[PDB]
Amino acid sequence: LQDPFLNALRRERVPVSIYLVNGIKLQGQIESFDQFVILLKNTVSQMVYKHAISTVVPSRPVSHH
Amino acid sequence: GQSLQDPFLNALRRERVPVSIYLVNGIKLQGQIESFDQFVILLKNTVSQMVYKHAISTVVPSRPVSHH
Amino acid sequence: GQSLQDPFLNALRRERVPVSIYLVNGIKLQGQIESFDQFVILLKNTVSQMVYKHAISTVVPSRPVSHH
Amino acid sequence: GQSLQDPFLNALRRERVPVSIYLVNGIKLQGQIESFDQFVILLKNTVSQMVYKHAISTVVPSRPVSHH
Amino acid sequence: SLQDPFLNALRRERVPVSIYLVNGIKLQGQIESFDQFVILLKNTVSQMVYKHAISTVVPSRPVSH
Amino acid sequence: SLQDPFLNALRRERVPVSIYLVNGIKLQGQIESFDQFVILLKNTVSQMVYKHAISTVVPSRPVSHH
Repeated sequence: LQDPFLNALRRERVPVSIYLVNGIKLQGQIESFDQFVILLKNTVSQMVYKHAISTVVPSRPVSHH
Repeated sequence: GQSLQDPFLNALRRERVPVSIYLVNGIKLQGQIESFDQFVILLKNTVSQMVYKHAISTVVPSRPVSHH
Repeated sequence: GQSLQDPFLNALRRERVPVSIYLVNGIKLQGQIESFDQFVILLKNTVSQMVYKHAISTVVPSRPVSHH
Repeated sequence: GQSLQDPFLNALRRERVPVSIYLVNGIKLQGQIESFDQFVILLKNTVSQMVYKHAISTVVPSRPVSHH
Repeated sequence: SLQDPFLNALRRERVPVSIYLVNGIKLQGQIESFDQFVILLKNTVSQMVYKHAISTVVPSRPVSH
Repeated sequence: SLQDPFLNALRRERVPVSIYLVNGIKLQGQIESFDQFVILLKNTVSQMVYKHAISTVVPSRPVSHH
């Protein structure tokens, strides 16, 4: 599920909120990802460890089918 | 079976039972379990949000649901 | 057994002992251990809730129970 | 032994030294180490409680104890 | 696959970074080296940061990865 | 590995360190020994610190890990 969901967000350039386990809310677009990290683009590309993410919330409905 | 987690989540998914998902930082999410895999649960309410299982403390059904 | 964890939880399950499960954020869950697998514990109170072991700090029986 | 844990915790167990186990949320537990396995430590006071190692930050003996 | 090129770009360009930990605390410095498990972050001393404790690595200015 | 040379230099040079835990708590002492799972940190007693609970190990003064 992870891969089609993140790929849809990536492909469609959908703004997302990535909530971290620490409660911090990151915002941007998903640039790329692998099994361990997501690169989130805003003013810079930042590397987010999946182990530190609680939830990825699209700003609008997007199909992952 | 070897897994209890899988029949539990599947029953909640199949019966479209509203759940509360409490995260390790105490935040509460709500919705219906749309799908899940080894690492994540897709929780539906206004959008589908992808919740990492490693960030979940407990999944609490809003009403009794059989997982047998 | 091969572990302490399995006979400890099974003794609590079999004897239907009320327990407290303390989560890593500090919150206290209470109920009886219905079942468990490698990753979760099902805790019964008004509903069965699924508790991820990764989110648990301790399991405390409400009264001494032998795990031997 | 397959980690420094093993002799350190076994010394504390065999000598029945009171310990503090500090958890990842800052909580301090106290008791004696009854036993441990790959994933948990059983900590004895009035009851045996099961403490998941993943939730522990430190184990601190109340007085010096050789682990050699 | 993505961590190596991302961290190597920051290392070779000596770009100041912010490393936010799983508790939300921000460390700052330059990436000196890294392996599968840790990042060595230099400021006044070299400190060793466990990747398991990192949420996000944020360059202070855009850097191509 | 970078961990092993870094921690071994601190151990051998008996450099006081600060170990910051994942909850932000600061421990101080000297590194007595370590393996893949724990660091034994000495002050008045030897305490066993799980590496899974550590965020950072910070030497109190510069030490070469080369």
